[PDB]
Amino acid sequence: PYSCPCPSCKWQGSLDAVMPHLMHQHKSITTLQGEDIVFLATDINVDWVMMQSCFGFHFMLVLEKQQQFFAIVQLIGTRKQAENFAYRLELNGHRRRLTWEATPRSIHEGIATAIMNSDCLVFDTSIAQLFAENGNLGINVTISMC
Amino acid sequence: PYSCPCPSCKWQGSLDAVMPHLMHQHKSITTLQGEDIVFLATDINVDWVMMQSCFGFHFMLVLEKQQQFFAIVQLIGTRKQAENFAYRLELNGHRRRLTWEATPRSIHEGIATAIMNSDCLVFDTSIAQLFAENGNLGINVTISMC
Amino acid sequence: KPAAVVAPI
Amino acid sequence: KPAAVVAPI
Ligand SMILES: [Zn+2]
Ligand SMILES: [Zn+2]
Repeated sequence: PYSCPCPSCKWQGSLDAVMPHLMHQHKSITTLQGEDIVFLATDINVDWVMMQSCFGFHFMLVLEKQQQFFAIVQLIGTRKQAENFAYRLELNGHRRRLTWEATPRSIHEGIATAIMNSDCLVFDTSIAQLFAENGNLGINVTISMC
Repeated sequence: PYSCPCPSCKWQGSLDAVMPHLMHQHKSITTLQGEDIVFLATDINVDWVMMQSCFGFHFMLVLEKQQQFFAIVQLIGTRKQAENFAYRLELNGHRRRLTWEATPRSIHEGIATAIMNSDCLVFDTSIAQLFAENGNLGINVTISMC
Repeated sequence: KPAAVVAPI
Repeated sequence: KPAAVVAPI
């Protein structure tokens, strides 16, 4: 049984019920259509969440500040479905580029475990400041099939 | 006046005298010819140093463990010369890839300043363990002209 | 590319 | 690619 993928919600249910749940009860999460997008997180001085829609699926994009930053992508779907994708997270700044590429986690795997193992893009504040505008950080997120 | 680029040497001199110095007095630093190489650092549980030779120049490749790891590339040359290059550092592991791309520092800039600003590839032990064999970490280093 | 401007929770 | 096997200082 699947739990709410948003990084104060104690909702549980089927996999097919996840998207309806997010749409009705978390109306404030923005969704973007496209396989190559910019996740522009504002005021990095905390969780930011959006959804990216492509290849007929929805991916939850999360940036968390615990200081260190963790950026991760998770498929609203099964592990089997997730294994058909690759995601890329890129920070770009003045003649510097940091890139992280992996298989998206299923929401069943959650992101606590991936975060605790630094299995995602991990960067600290000095780095965040370095790629960021005025406390705004643009992450280029690209999803592809394999 | 240039100081010894090796991460206990208090040598100082001209830029033209740097390479002769490294060759005579730091005979244990390995040099590899090629623009796309693997810097295989052993026993990551500290500094590792090698040199990469390409485009008619020598680049100092450094991995330091302070735990966090810092990987950086520095041109044995001037800032003006360094601005004609781009370097890429890539860790590759099971369906995960971390990449850092930037302009190499001149040795006059040193690497203490770049390291302290996390202006290089920065990854922590859990990540190091993740890309590493049995306490051995392969860094793919690629240098290109721009 | 499309961009989403995202505020913090 | 050529590889260098590097020991720690
Ligand atoms: Zn919920
Ligand atoms: Zn020396």
